[PDB]
Amino acid sequence: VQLTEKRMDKVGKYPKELRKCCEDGMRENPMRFSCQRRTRFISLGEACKKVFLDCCNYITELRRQHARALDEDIIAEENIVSRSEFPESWLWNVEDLKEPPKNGISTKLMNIFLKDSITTWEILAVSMSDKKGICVADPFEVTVMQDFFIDLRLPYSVVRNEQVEIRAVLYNYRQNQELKVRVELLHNPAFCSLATTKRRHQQTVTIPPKSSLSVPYVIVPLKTGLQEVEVKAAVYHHFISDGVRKSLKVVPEGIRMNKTVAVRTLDPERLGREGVQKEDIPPADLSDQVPDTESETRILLQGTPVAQMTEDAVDAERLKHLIVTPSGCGEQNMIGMTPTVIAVHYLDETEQWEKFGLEKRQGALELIKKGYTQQLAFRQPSSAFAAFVKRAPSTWLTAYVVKVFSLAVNLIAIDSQVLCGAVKWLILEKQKPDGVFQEDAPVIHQENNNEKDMALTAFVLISLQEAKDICEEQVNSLPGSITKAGDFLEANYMNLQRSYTVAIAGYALAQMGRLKGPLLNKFLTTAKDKNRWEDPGKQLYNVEATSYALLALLQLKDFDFVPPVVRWLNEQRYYGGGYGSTQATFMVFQALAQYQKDAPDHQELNLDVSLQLPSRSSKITHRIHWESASLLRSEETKENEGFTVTAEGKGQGTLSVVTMYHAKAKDQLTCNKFDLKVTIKPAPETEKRPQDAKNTMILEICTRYRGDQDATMSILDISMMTGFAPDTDDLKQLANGVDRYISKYELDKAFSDRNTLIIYLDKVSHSEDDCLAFKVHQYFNVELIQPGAVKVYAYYNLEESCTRFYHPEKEDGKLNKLCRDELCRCAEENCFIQKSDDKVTLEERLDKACEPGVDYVYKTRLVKVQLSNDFDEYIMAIEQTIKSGSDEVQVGQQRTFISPIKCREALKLEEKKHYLMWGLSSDFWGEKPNLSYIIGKDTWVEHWPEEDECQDEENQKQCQDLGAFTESMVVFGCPN
Amino acid sequence: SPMYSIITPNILRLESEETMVLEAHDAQGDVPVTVTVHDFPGKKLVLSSEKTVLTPATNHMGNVTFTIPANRERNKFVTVQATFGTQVVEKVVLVSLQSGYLFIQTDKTIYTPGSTVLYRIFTVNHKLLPVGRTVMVNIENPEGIPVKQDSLSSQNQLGVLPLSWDIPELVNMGQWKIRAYYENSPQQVFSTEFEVKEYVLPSFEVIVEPTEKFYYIYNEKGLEVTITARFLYGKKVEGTAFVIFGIQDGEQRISLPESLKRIPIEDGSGEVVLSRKVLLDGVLRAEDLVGKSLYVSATVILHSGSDMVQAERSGIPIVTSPYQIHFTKTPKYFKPGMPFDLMVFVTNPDGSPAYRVPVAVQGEDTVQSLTQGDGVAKLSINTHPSQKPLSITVRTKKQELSEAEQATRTMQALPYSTVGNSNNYLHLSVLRTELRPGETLNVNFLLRMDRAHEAKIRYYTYLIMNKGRLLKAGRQVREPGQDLVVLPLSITTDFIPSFRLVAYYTLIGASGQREVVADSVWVDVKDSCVGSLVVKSGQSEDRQPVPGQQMTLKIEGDHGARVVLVAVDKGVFVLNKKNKLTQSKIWDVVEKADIGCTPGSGKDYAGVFSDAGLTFTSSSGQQTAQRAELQCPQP
Ligand SMILES: *[C@@H]1O[C@H](CO)[C@@H](O[C@@H]2O[C@H](CO)[C@@H](O[C@@H]3O[C@H](CO[C@@H]4O[C@H](CO)[C@@H](O)[C@H](O)[C@@H]4O)[C@@H](O)[C@H](O[C@@H]4O[C@H](CO)[C@@H](O)[C@H](O)[C@@H]4O)[C@@H]3O)[C@H](O)[C@H]2NC(C)=O)[C@H](O)[C@H]1NC(C)=O
Ligand SMILES: *[C@@H]1O[C@H](CO)[C@@H](O[C@@H]2O[C@H](CO)[C@@H](O)[C@H](O)[C@H]2NC(C)=O)[C@H](O)[C@H]1NC(C)=O
Repeated sequence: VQLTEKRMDKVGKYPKELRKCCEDGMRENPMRFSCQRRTRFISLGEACKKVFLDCCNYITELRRQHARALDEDIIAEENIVSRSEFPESWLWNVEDLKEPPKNGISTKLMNIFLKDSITTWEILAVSMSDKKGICVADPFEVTVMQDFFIDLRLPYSVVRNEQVEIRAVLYNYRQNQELKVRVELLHNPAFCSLATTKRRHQQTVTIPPKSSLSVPYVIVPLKTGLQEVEVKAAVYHHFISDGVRKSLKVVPEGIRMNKTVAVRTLDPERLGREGVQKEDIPPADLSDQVPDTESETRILLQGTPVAQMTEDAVDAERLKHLIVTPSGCGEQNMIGMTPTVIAVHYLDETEQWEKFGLEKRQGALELIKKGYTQQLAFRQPSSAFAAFVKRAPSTWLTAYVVKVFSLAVNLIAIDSQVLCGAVKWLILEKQKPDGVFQEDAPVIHQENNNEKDMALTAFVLISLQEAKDICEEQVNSLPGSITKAGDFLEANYMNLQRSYTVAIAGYALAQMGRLKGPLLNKFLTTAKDKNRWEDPGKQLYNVEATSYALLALLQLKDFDFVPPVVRWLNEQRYYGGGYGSTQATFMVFQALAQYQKDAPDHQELNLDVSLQLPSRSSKITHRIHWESASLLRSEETKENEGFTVTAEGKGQGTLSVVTMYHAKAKDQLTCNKFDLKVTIKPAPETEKRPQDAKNTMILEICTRYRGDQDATMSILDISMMTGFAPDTDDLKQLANGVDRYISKYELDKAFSDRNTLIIYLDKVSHSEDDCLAFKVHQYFNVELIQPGAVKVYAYYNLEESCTRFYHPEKEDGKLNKLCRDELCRCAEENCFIQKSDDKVTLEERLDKACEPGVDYVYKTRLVKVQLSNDFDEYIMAIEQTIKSGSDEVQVGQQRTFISPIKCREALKLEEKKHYLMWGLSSDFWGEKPNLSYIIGKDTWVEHWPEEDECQDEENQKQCQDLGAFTESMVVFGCPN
Repeated sequence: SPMYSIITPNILRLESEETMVLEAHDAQGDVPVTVTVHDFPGKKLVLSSEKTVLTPATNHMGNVTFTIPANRERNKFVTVQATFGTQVVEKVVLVSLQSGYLFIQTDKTIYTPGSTVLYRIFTVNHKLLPVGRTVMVNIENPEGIPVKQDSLSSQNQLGVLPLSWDIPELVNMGQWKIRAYYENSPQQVFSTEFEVKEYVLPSFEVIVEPTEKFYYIYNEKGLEVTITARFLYGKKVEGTAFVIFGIQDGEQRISLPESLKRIPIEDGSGEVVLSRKVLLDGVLRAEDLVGKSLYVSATVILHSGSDMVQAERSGIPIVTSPYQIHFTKTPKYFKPGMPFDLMVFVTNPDGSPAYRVPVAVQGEDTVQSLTQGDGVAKLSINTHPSQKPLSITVRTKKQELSEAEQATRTMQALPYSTVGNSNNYLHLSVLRTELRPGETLNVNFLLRMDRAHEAKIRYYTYLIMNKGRLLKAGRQVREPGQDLVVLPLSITTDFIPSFRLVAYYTLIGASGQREVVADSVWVDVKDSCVGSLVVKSGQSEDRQPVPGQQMTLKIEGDHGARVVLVAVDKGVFVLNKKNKLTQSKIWDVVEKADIGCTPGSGKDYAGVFSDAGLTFTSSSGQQTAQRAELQCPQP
């Protein structure tokens, strides 16, 4: 009968060091997870387990009785001093008093514009006279106040042809007076609203004193892009004439996709042939494209395998363009530093700041500062660095951090205390007397138990060589520690099986010059085609391994093996024109840039690339030259053409071709390495959601790795539906619970295309599904919503992933909101030639079928209907071609007619009934041999009654009409 | 037989204006005086000449002020020279390596990752005038690690050093500090702290605050609390609130589980009570709680949504009396026979002074007094000429408070000395007022000695000690047989925030040896600005500001002065509440640097001078002890 109070009374007992475990156990669980089940996720001592078990045992039995017979059930908790978001400080300027003094009094008027915030400002003044010293003035208070205020509340984004109900919140601040207001939604042809060109939509509403009021509007957006929604308000009697004009973004009906099409090194001479290089590039697939969406092909020319990267690593707002993945974890956050560090180094050693722009450098140094500042969030006592703040410290991660830090000591100020404590930690605590290094955290990267020892020590030994002559006096046993690790290497190296290790440990040994003879052969013979060190399945790791192998080759000054390797590394960009993950990117970056710095070849740029798109009449002639601030050039086309590229004379660079389009929903057909089951179910209606949430739902994700060993660093990439937002309480509980099912949640809308939630995981079990569930709230009611997507993937091998979509549930006839009037008939107009009036005479048919646009006129017989959630597919067999178009079709063949989901109810096409269809050549979709059709605003659909039922009353009138049409179109066709 | 006196501050600050006050007792004509300082021990010489002539027509007054250069650098000492013709007096004084003051301003005390910290560094000397020095400013995270380092000079900026820092959106949580030190003095560092917490923006606001600022233990009414909750736009909230009380033991918290109550919130308003019954069942015995503090925790769950805000009011002081009484202002030494003036300090349980508190002395009350706004009232008791130590007790007697509710406090006052046993004293008495610069203040010189050598005393020497330095010097004439002389002292803006007053007289003794009786007194002046600065609305009042509007701001400051401004949300300004950069808080830093310790008087004749920050040395054999220490006895 209390439950909230029976709680906290149980937390009342138990010592101080224990109330954490009981508190978190008393809580429920987003998953149905049991009490014993919840345990063993719990990470502390067994004293912590005993309390956790005892407490949820206590509570789950107590509320199990509440079901038998509207009362709260939460924790009062301890010490939350909330509210941090305050309006930004302003008026940060300095004025001296130069007015003639009137017995000290030197009045100086100063004019300013108050911010547009309803608040109370506190102006603080501090004087400083070289005659009478400092004088801190009393605070001056300014209460900026407004009576009436409008807030327009739109979803993050709306999908084309969805049915959102936005709301205009109106505030009445007056303390003892209710405001009457005339509010109006303005017409915008971009979306169907209750306001049309015909008549406006204004209505009177009365808002109580010291309160607010919500005014809903239904809008059905017809066009994609950023649309302007404006409500206008005129309050009665007062001449307060206010209005709000926000912009909601209408996204298309699928999911955004940057598909990499080609790469190819551009190097005339080198195998590019004396027949200077000619390059064939195939059209992008785009078979799963969304009907009536744009695509765009971006062709990029790179004067140097490192150029896009150098350009990006330097700029603060393009730095994130190097990585398709989130960056909120121990090693991921290192984008803040690593790229920029190597990129600055690169431009220093090759002397390019002159032509490139010296201004950019001081800008670049500030990034490494910022990145360093960020990285310190992961630093623990002492100097240990963990993958997530306040969690088990990683040997691998520290090693990494030590490298970049050590390689940055020159560029920005690195605290030697921070740096050398870490080197002091790795050596004194993590290195076994054997020379091996230990890992005591859960592994972030690539998993007898050699090679485990051999790889990690290789990685740590590469780190220590950067701190060598910096932590000399600070760390005593550095030089001996490296020796111990170096000796362990050149003994066990000849037993290495995995191609990855042979490279990384090969490089580590090369740094010492201890890669020689039989070991060198081992390193060299491990490369396939003499251009890459690669392993089955481990794709992005091969880019990592190969990069190391290049660094080893450069370390050995063996510049014959190198060319083909640099060619291969150049072309391993499958996620945009880029390598995907952090470790992958920064590794190839470093090594490719190291090739530039260590080359005995003056490989100079005088490239003459010419482009012939079959869509453009004029050729494109780009001339990339060394000694010009760029080394870059790009081109865009809206058409998905196959084109041909020609390079000429001198230079080693790249040619990345990438198209962006919107692929349809539909769950991935072959999840080859990851299992994923996604579920969404309505929560009980008495669940108590936040005050704005219209409706709450439970979203369960269930995932499993298809490997022989657990997957390490992995991500759930959850893009919410529209209006929906995840319960941040439940996610917190999942990450901050003494159980802990998650490493952290991101909730980052990078930008556009629906707001996303990113979940970091330490591992994914290959033994069984790793389920976690959580509440989502729906802050606007919407009809006809498209599925939200979920994607799992290994952070360091993106090649392994799985993409599933989630969607509430039909249950027999999808519902709109609402119809009853023109608002509903407005939306349906968009798709299929709106008859209305229901005249449709024989004479009226002949006029419309004779439009110069009308390409085809079929009599179809609907075979199968495969209605999905996003688009309907009607498979129509052709019964007679009354007029054929550029698409030839045989009588007895089939064509798939696609229609939007918002037009299923209007078309009402019953299976195995006959139809008369026609439309423009604009309706064609997807080239032969199998073509599809798009039922659009120019597609006349009509029911063709069967022969056995032409006898009836409602049909014989319509029947011979079609017969008159059929002949007067075959025998005579169009009159003009 | 003449006498020659050298008077100098206790610790001598380098590279600063220091006054060496010189005199001449009983001398026919005038004598040349040159003062010079050496390193101890060594032939260094930091100052050569600086001459003064002790003119008989001016009672023999001598200033000779000089700044000691800073060079080769266990606490250093300097030997000072005072040559009066042939006979020369020396003193070994302690040196101080202290630049001045740095003040750090921050627009807010809590920030979200992503936002900007706007901070200024004010560089000022010992007179609190602006000065162009080199300064180093760091920004540390909670783990001590510096993430921003700057070397900047403060010249031509006439004092101010504007700086900025953008917090990255992924960064340490906790109390970030801003350390700042003069490059001249890496020894002395100044800090300000701020929090980063993280983006949290609650639906509504909850304020939990008791009807009383304190809890009287024996009061059976209990501690009543008013829960107030309302939306951020002034809608009264309807919901439910769970409160729970607990006792804070310094920094250790004991939750009282049985104080947990569930109350309904009606029209943004709620009510709850912690009873004494349940309070004493959370431990026993009532007196053990005096000095402890109570806290409340309020959780307000809405009736509409699941939304929930928490609020905590802690530091509710448990008291045996609504008032405190302090003797931190009162001297610790009395003169047997003479009246003894008490500077009773009366504060509320929180720290702030209490206006109008009728107080009297135990043993002999009546007469009574009335507290001023600064929480001080004066009380005098004439006691017998006894060598026995005086123990005084001062109670309060406020009307409409019960006799068991009042406050009591005891102090111990030791006797003078008059070495050796001659019973001749000097008493300084001052009126306790809200005295403001520009006014005049009467200072009373009371004499108590045997009726034989009371005609020889012709003048009193009085010395002003302000902000650790020597300020003003002069004389006070006396007609033989006079038991009291008054000094008209004109207080200026040179006495803020507080000034000491030392007075002494010297003569041929009662037995045969020299007698030099002395006394000191401490006087607080209105602790405000030297100049002034006022901000008000420049427009003719009219009507209230509206969002996005042009409005005029009037700045009333000092000519030529530089004014730095910032405009912050009242919500973060009232959220401080301890790092507030007040004018009072600026003088507090100057007081805690002041020398020396005792709020007046001394153990003996020369224990007065040291306890006020001075070193008296005679040409005979009468001097003060050597101060080798920079600070004071532990509080
Ligand atoms: C997937 O592939 C797509 C390409 O299909 C990419 O996504 C977006 O592609 C856009 C082109 O379609 C890119 O637009 C470029 O961004 C420019 C930004 O302007 C810069 O601003 C910074 C300030 O920080 C300055 O330093 C620079 O000097 C630049 O000025 C745009 O200028 C440019 O087009 C502009 O659009 C603005 C709109 O406000 C116009 O005002 C202006 O006239 C001009 O037309 C263009 O948009 C864009 O980089 C990119 N967006 C993203 C995701 O950042 C990505 O490459 C791929 N997506 C991923 C991450 O996989
Ligand atoms: C020591 O000398 C100073 C400086 O000469 C005197 O203080 C003031 O000096 C100014 C010089 O412009 C006179 O106008 C004032 O009348 C002086 N004020 C007084 C009377 O104190 C003063 O003679 C001495 N002050 C000290 C530090 O004792």
